[PDB]
Amino acid sequence: PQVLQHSVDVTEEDRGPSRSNRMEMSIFYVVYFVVFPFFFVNIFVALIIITFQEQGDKMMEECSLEKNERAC
Amino acid sequence: PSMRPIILVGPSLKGYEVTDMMQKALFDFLKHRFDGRISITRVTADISLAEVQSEIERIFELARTLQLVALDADTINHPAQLSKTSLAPIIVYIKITSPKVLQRLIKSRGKSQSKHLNVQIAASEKLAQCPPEMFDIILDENQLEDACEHLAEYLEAYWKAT
Amino acid sequence: NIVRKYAKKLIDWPPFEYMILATIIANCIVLALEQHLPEDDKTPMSRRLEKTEPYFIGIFCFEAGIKIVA
Amino acid sequence: LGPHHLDEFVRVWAEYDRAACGRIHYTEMYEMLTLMSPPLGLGKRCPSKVAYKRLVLMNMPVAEDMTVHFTSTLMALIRTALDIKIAKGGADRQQLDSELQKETLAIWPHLSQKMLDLLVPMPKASDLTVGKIYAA
Amino acid sequence: TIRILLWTFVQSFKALPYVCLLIAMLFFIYAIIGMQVFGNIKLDEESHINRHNNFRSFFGSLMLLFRSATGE
Amino acid sequence: CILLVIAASSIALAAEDPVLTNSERNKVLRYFDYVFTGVFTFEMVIKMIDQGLWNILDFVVVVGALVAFALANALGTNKGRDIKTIKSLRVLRVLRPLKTIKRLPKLKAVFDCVVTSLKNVFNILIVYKLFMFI
Amino acid sequence: QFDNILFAVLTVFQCITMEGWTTVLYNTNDALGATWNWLYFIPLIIIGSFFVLNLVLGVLSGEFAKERERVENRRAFMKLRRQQQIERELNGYRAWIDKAHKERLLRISIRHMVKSQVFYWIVLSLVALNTACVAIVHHNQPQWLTHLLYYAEFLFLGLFLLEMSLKMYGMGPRLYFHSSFNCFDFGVTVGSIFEVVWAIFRPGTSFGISVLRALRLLRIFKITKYWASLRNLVVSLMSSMKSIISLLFLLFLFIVVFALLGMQLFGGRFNFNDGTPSANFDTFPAAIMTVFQILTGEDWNEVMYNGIRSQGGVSSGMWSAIYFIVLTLFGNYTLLNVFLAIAVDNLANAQELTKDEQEEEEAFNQKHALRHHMSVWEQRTSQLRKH
Ligand SMILES: CC(C)CCC[C@@H](C)[C@H]1CC[C@H]2[C@@H]3CC=C4C[C@@H](OC(=O)CCC(=O)O)CC[C@]4(C)[C@H]3CC[C@]12C
Ligand SMILES: CC(C)CCC[C@@H](C)[C@H]1CC[C@H]2[C@@H]3CC=C4C[C@@H](OC(=O)CCC(=O)O)CC[C@]4(C)[C@H]3CC[C@]12C
Ligand SMILES: CC(C)CCC[C@@H](C)[C@H]1CC[C@H]2[C@@H]3CC=C4C[C@@H](OC(=O)CCC(=O)O)CC[C@]4(C)[C@H]3CC[C@]12C
Ligand SMILES: CC(C)CCC[C@@H](C)[C@H]1CC[C@H]2[C@@H]3CC=C4C[C@@H](OC(=O)CCC(=O)O)CC[C@]4(C)[C@H]3CC[C@]12C
Ligand SMILES: CCCCCCCCCCCCCCCC
Ligand SMILES: CCCCCCCCCCCCCCCC
Ligand SMILES: [Ca+2]
Repeated sequence: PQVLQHSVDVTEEDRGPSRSNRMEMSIFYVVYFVVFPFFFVNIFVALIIITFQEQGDKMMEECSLEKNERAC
Repeated sequence: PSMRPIILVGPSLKGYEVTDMMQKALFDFLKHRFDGRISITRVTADISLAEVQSEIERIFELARTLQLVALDADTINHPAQLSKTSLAPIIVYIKITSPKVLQRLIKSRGKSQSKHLNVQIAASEKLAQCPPEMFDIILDENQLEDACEHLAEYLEAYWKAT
Repeated sequence: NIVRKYAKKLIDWPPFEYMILATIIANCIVLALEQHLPEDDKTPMSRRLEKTEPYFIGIFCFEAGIKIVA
Repeated sequence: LGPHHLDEFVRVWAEYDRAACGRIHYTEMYEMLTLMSPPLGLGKRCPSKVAYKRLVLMNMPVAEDMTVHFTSTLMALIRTALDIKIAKGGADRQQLDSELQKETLAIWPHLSQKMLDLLVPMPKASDLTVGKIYAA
Repeated sequence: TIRILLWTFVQSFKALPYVCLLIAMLFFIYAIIGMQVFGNIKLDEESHINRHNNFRSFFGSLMLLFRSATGE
Repeated sequence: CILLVIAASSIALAAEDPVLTNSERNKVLRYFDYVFTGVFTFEMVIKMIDQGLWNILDFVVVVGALVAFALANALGTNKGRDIKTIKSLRVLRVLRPLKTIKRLPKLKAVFDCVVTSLKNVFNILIVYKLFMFI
Repeated sequence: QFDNILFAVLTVFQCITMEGWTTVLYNTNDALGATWNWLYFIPLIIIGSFFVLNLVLGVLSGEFAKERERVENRRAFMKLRRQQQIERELNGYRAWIDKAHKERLLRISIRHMVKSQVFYWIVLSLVALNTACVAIVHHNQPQWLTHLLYYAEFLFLGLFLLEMSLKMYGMGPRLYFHSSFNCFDFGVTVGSIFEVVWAIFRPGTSFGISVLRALRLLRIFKITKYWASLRNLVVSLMSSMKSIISLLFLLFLFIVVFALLGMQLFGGRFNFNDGTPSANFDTFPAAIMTVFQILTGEDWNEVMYNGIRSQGGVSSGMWSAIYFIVLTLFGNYTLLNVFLAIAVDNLANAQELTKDEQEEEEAFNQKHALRHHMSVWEQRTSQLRKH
């Protein structure tokens, strides 16, 4: 928010701010959030959940017949 | 005959751009890979009706030179439609394994063919219901390399046998 | 109360339910344009937009009536 | 069916064992299954013969006292519900039971042969199995 | 149902004694680093290296990394 | 026996005083630092005699210690701004807790699980780094 | 302060949301003593916030795997796996169409060159300079750069217009928009022209959509074995796009209603004698972007102190902590739920789609032309498919 506030309160190159000017520069920060914190970070959490391998499973075809529901 | 003639069929009716280009690409492969061993002939007479018989010995006398010939027919589009002649060709089948790819292919090939989609689809269905053993070779492969190697290896087997 | 021959269920035609979805989006823009000033103060624009409330109620109250009938 | 749907068997035993009758009499084998719900209990709504012959497919052995074993009873409910090496009938059922014993050792060798045969009864056919009791 | 969620998820924190030791070694390494490198900054209450938040001690810097890990 | 020197030297890092450089605690701990690095070298040399030429990380730590103890004890002065040199060569000692990653066959199996999971998200951590660049 | 029970289940809800949990910890170190307080707050952040992400991620992840195997959700995936088969085999069947004055003399050799493998590595070695020309524009950059990089648009805009022609007047206007990134190429070539014109009429803000051409460097993945994994992600994201767009729009109709409701309660009431904060509720653009602070949950704290002293103080006006609690609790876990369902449904599809290529194109045909390291998600979602 302190970067949103400065990015809104913006006037020109080598000029001090002016509050609530350029309030349309808050679209750069909702399009950034919808992409990187919401979408992309949840691609990382989901490529690790989806592609997670059991630590060690080398017990005769991993207990050839008896498996997760069958063994436990 | 000395060498069994090569005749291609299966996508759709000949004359349509789809089957025309399919066969012409396959024959370009045959030429530029086997350059100096196969002579390509274009046929405009109805072989099934055997000037009709004027070209049959012409095919023979290129087939009577210990060399393979590819038959660019333009009226035969069925295995049973040539079950009567004594040519005994090798029937390589350029197979399409789904109607949907067929409609997409014909539609994507301009708009002049788009007015003839239904008839080509019907003839392709008719070909599909034909029994598989009526074709000497099956080519349902997608990549040019795969079907080219398949046909090349079969022709190589024939050439080593004779 | 349950009287048939509504002649109202026939009114739920597709030209009729895309004007309610048009008055709602219009309504959602009037609410978007209002600015809230501290102590009974009102901007001149927000005094104009307060004149549309009888219309938006007029349409939304029409729908309840025509639906509780149909 | 999972370990969730199996603690019920531990629970439902308690209301009719009352810390005493672990050799529980076999009348409850129908009563217990109706009380419970699928996928462990048969259920009280539709006990239909094709549904119930799963219990006949679950050829639980009986002793001289018309009694069953808690450990043995628990496995047979598992084995039919999870379709673990379940055959249609005949000695081919026991042919897979040899594996049913064998597979256990390579996983849990800590079990003896009695408790192996407790987990895999391999009932002898001439005895009236629980399924055969109610099939007759 | 609240106890099985707790039981199931705390049993699987007991099957991974070493996964919460690479994380406790990340917090160890950084801590040490912050000590030698950031340890002699003079505390100024205007800044965020306060008397509360600093690198002057192992536990004073382990709290700085936990305060920072939790996004604060 | 090595693995306890690893875990006793890594606590000699957590006890040092960052501000009071020459406190009495730091004077003792700078006698331990010779003892701990003496063990590591005579665990490296016998290892490199009996194996021939992770072990780079061990190699760096022992050299970084000797170089620090050499140029500080030998002269320590007469070079431009060389107090910062040992102060930046002793930050290599922080790698001593990292020597235990491969000494424990079960901790190494967890480190190789993080690395193997950093390679699954790597063709998306390049798309992420390219969208974050646009 | 934990004065009451209602003042304590809000000071501890603040710390679990991990907003300002250190000012709470640093107050009770001054007030009481810094020896025992850490036993209250570290076990509270770990259990309350970290250990509840583990449960929420786990409970959600299992729920998304049980729903992927619903009959209504396999039926709509096999209908996606099918059109991927058609498109895959049709590509080979369009490869066979390999036809061997200026109507047929230039348009024959152009499309020969402009599809050659030395052409791609020219454009992608020339879009890797356009994305390093606009990567060095800093502030106060030397005067030679400002002019040098000023021509660097026109050299690149003109040249990328040159290759926009060879794909149009050498391969076809109608037969120009059949590829995805080929439509992307048009999207920014007109877009880059728009910046040029718009900057002459209004010098200043130059948001500059010509670095969007850097998205063609993603096609360097085609030369790697990581194209199937990545194309199947976009193929799955594009198929389920009317359900992501109509799901970002229900996450926007609940930001609006809330923003609206936030103006009714705190509109015009943030005129404090210090000055109205930047996180107002007075106008709609400022009410939307402070509900977006509370949803993403960062400094929902400070917006609540203003919203409490707005309606009174720590007094008859602290009933307004319900707005900032219901809204940072149902946006902390509703954005995670929505945006992880989008990223798990469309990412477990791109894991079976890229697996039914290797398991056909390298297992099914390679034979008929003559487990095995399955993750926990893959095994458990196959036992759930076999019921
Ligand atoms: C495929 C991904 C990587 C593309 C990401 C870019 C777009 C999705 C976003 C990112 C930044 C956004 C822009 C950020 C700011 C502005 C300026 C805004 O208008 C202004 O403020 C310009 C004039 C002025 O400053 O007065 C109009 C929307 C726009 C172009 C936004 C439109 C959407 C953009 C291009
Ligand atoms: C998932 C877990 C089991 C992995 C291992 C634990 C870690 C998550 C670390 C990161 C933050 C660490 C904490 C950061 C700060 C402190 C305060 C510290 O406090 C003191 O010694 C005195 C008071 C002060 O901090 O000033 C005691 C250790 C402790 C609780 C640390 C214990 C170990 C923690 C929880
Ligand atoms: C808590 C233990 C079990 C952890 C494992 C490591 C310990 C066996 C040893 C290894 C090195 C030891 C340190 C070596 C030297 C010193 C200096 C010693 O003397 C002082 O500096 C005190 C001076 C004063 O009284 O002001 C205080 C303990 C301490 C930090 C020792 C604390 C205990 C340590 C960490
Ligand atoms: C090929 C692409 C993907 C990467 C290109 C490199 C840029 C991402 C970075 C790397 C180094 C950066 C430079 C590092 C240091 C400086 C000095 C600094 O500027 C000054 O020296 C201040 C005075 C002035 O020149 O205005 C900031 C800009 C600049 C040129 C940076 C500009 C952007 C650069 C070239
Ligand atoms: C406050 C004076 C008028 C400001 C007008 C700004 C218009 C653009 C608003 C952008 C922020 C709202 C984004 C909505 C979607 C999240
Ligand atoms: C046929 C297109 C292939 C593209 C290959 C690279 C794709 C990388 C993933 C792109 C994800 C974009 C998400 C944008 C934000 C919603
Ligand atoms: Ca925060």
